[PDB]
Amino acid sequence: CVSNIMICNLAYSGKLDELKERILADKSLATRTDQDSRTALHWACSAGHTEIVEFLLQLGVPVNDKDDAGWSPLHIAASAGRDEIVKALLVKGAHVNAVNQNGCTPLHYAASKNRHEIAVMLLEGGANPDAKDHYDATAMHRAAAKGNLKMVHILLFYKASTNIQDTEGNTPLHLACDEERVEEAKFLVTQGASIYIENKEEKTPLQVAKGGLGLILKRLAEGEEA
Amino acid sequence: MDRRQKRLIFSTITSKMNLSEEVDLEDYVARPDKISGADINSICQESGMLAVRENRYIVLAKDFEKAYKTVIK
Repeated sequence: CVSNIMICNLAYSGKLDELKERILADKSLATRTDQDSRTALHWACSAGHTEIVEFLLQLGVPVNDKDDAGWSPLHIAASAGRDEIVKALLVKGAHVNAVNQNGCTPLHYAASKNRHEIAVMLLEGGANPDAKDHYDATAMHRAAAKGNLKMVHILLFYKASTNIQDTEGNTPLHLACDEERVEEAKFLVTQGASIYIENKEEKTPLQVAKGGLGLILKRLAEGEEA
Repeated sequence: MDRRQKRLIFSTITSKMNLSEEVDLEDYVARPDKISGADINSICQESGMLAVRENRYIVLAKDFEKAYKTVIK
C-alpha cells in the first residue's frame, strides 16, 4: 500500500469499481486527505489510471490542491507522463504555472523527462516557457543538460529564452557544453544562445566546452552575428 | 563532481529502489551544492527510510527533499 487512507490506495491500485462504490457510498472520501495531503486524485494521477481521474473530475472534486510537497495533480501527471490525464486536467482548469516546493512547474518535469506531447499540451495551455525554479533553472536548462535536443526545439517555438542564468550562473548553453551535448550546443548558439555570458565560475560557455567544441561554437556565433 | 557522474550515482543507486513515477532526480542533480558520492548514498538511504517510516513502499519527492535537506547541513 502507498497510503494510510483506503480510498487513496484504491486509486493508486486502479480499483475503479470499488473506488466508485465507496465514494458514492460516502462522497467525502472523494476529497479525503492522507498523510501526504494527497487525495484519490493525486494517487490516480501518479499511477496513471485515467478512468479513475475522469470519474473524480466529473464528480467536481478540486483539481489544483497540492500535496505536502507542493505537487499538484498536473505536476504529478506531467512528470509521470500521463498524456491523457494531463489533457483532461487542463480542460478542468488545472493551473499550468503552479509551482511545487522547489519552484518547479509541470513544464519543468515534462521537459526534463523529454515528454514532447505533454510539453506541447502545457505550452498550448499557457505555460510560461521561462518559468524559473528556486535555483533559477528553467525547463530548457533541464532539457539542454540531458541532451533533449527536440525538447529544446519545442521550447524555442514557444518563445523560450536561451540566456536565463541559474544560481550558479549557468545558461542552458553552459549545461549543454559541460555535458558535451554537441549537437544541442551548436543548435543553441544557432538560435541566439550567447557565448559571452559568464557563470559564477567566471567561465563562458566557451571555457566550459571540451574537445575543441568552443572553436566550433565561436565560429557559429560570430557568423550568426555577422 | 562532474554533473554526469552525479546523475549516474543517483540513477545507479535508485535503480534498485521503488520510486513513484513522478519523482525526477534531475531536481537534485541540478543543484549547486557540492555533495559527495557518500552524501548521494546517504540521501537515497534516508529517502528509503522516510518512505518506510510512513509504511509506504514507493519513494516520493517529499522523501528526497527532506533527505537532501538532512544530509546537506
